[PDB]
Amino acid sequence: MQDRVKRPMNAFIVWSRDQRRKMALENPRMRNSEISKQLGYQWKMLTEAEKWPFFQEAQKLQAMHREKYPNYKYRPRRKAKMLPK
DNA sequence: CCTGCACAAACACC
DNA sequence: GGTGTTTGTGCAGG
Repeated sequence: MQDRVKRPMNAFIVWSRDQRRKMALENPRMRNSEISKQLGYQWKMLTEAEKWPFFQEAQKLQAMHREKYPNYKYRPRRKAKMLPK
């Protein structure tokens, strides 16, 4: 059995993990589909200085993630797509 | 050099 | 389980 390595969480995913739970406790009956929309609206209102602390952490998680798997490569699966010429 | 696709995590609903 | 939603990252094509 092989365990697959998941991609490092980006500043928004890390910031949503803790913010998403905050909104769920205050809005435990709101569906993630709507919360995901308000978080994106609120996330776009944060300043770069306020977002910086979350970007640096994602950057640290990415470097630390790279230390665990220094040979890891992002290899997305392509779907059957052929554009006309 | 520029543009677009595929994929990361968490949760209510059917 | 799959559905339905956010933002940000890295690779491939022309």
